[PDB]
Amino acid sequence: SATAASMNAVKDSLQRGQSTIDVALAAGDTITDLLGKMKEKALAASDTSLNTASF
Amino acid sequence: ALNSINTNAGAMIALQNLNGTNSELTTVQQRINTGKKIASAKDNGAIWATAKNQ
Amino acid sequence: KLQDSLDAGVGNLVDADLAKESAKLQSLQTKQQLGVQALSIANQSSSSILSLF
Repeated sequence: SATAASMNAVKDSLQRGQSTIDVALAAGDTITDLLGKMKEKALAASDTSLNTASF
Repeated sequence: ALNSINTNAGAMIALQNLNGTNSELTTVQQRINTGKKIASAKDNGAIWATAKNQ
Repeated sequence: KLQDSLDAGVGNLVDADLAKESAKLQSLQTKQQLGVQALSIANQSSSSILSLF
């Protein structure tokens, strides 16, 4: 029965690991959106017919 | 805990998705009211400035 | 999004599962009624000595 108590100790650590990964995933989604937008900006600026004040 | 009486993640996630849809509706309604994609300087700064100067 | 996640995490840490307490509560009420009847049965020991004299 001591071992069953220890399993009770293990489950919380597994749950904490889940939580940390969720936070990381949220930040990652935001970062991927920002990277898409940055690609759009760089692509738009790669144009050689552009004015000096839009670059 | 799947039986917790103090919290539930399903409600929070449903709230987040509902708010996302509401923001998208705000954007589309703006597009309809003004009649154009880039109305203010928040939509796209570069193109907005270009159109003003042009 | 972050505040929602933190609230859900804290709840994950310190929330109970009431379904288990219901079963345990029923078992404990039965067990306490039984322990009372058992104690009452054990109490009446030594009551037979009077018949000897």
